[PDB]
Amino acid sequence: AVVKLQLPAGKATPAPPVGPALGQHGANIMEFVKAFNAATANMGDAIVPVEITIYADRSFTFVTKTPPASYLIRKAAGLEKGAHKPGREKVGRITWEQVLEIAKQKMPDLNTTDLEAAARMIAGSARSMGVEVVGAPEVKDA
Amino acid sequence: MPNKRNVELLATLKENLERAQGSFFLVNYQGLPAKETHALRQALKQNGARLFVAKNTLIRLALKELGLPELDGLQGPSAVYEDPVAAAKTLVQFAKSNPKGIPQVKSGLLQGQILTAKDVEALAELPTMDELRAELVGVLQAP
Amino acid sequence: SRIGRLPIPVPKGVSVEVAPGRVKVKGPKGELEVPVSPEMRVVVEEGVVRVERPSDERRHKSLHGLTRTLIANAVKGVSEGYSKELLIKGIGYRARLVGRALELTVGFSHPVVVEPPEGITFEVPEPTRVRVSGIDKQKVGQVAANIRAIRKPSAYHEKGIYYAGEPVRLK
RNA sequence: CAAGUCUGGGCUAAGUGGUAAAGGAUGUGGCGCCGCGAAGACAGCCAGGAUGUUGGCUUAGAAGCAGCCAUCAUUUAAAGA
Ligand SMILES: [Mg+2]
Ligand SMILES: [Mg+2]
Ligand SMILES: [Mg+2]
Ligand SMILES: [Mg+2]
Ligand SMILES: [Mg+2]
Ligand SMILES: [Mg+2]
Repeated sequence: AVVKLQLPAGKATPAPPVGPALGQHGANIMEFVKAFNAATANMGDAIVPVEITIYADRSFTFVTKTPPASYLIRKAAGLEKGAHKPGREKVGRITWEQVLEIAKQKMPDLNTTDLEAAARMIAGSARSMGVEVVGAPEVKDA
Repeated sequence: MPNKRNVELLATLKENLERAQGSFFLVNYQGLPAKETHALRQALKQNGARLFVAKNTLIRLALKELGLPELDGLQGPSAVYEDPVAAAKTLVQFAKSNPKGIPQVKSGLLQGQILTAKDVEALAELPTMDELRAELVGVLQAP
Repeated sequence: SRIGRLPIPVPKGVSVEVAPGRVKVKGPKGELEVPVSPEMRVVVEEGVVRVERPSDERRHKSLHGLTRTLIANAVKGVSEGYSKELLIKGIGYRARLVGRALELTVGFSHPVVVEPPEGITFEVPEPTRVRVSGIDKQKVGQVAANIRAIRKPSAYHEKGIYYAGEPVRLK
């Protein structure tokens, strides 16, 4: 449906693809290049999702519920500036300390909330990137 | 004839027949337009409060198992349910009614021990007979 | 499984005669003879008409489905047997009616004057679209074929005479 | 053109007969096996097939569908970034 973005880290850029293309999209853009600009302000770039909605007429909808899947990754986790040939070298290795509860922010909506869920969800473009990282030394069944 | 493990741990796991006593049990399908109802894929980490599969597998032959008396709501057998939080909170947590949110959810069959019919209208429309039972403390005979 | 040969068709305002090698349908829109095989009893019943076959071997089965679908089709025939869209996409291209006859222009040094054969009737409401009123089925599907064949429908460009779908367009 | 339009059973629709092979083929008839199926198979058709997502790597952008690739991981009737 009605979906696109506005980014990258701070000092929002409505560039030729990122917000001047608001015509037959929502079109009240003088005061709402400013009510999103505190909803992606002072957070830091790694991905920062943008949720945008549909209407009968012209304005006023929600923003986002979580920035996962490469974000709580390349702040300090997994040292994952995960260099080209995406990496069978350990471009950076961790455990589930900067992955599992760095974001219980994940819990708004990925449909599974208890944390072997959206924790290991975001260990998808983090953990299985070549070096499937680790959640433990493999629980020791007994 | 594998009778595939799709039937084996999904043939009830003999659960909800013995789980959240296996009766009061009632109406309403294996699925229609997927937008709305919800706590679909959200009942905290499971779908312990919904179901998964298989009208032909269980309901045709599963058996009589585990009960409470007779019947009859609106109609009879084609697709059914799973929960502990029945008639009162069966409907402050799910499946509002008439038509519904999405486009008008449809049909099923029940059996508890409260003697009678439909299960939609009088029993299942956020009926607060919990907050209208401090109405009975002086009713029907008192001076 | 589930063969097109031996279901049972339909009633209600239509006739049936069974000559030994032809069935005469003759419903409200006109009549249709059906040349039919002289094997295959075609037995008529109450408001239905089944066909059974003398053996169950590969060569008798193919003839069975055919002669069912051949009759059934003549029964929807004598009730709303017409069809066939012909949306005329492309720029200079416009069809129009004159007489009982269709005259369409799809970019030659002349318009092409089709005339309708019997049991066929031309309609061009909204002249980038032209429908074929037909009783038969197969004469209908033919005259629509022929009409379409006059212009392309390329294949590099959305101009020509189109049935339905198909943006094909190679580049 | 002398003597069977002889008698029973089945095959072939090519005028094969009245021919030339590797090789091919839902021609056709017959004998087998094996897979899946009335706790419901194969056709169809009815319904749904995602999110965070843009996967990362490259990048006016590839956001499955320009790609070289880690192609995840939950979830779940069921859905491959
Ligand atoms: Mg002689
Ligand atoms: Mg003879
Ligand atoms: Mg010859
Ligand atoms: Mg020859
Ligand atoms: Mg050979
Ligand atoms: Mg064969």
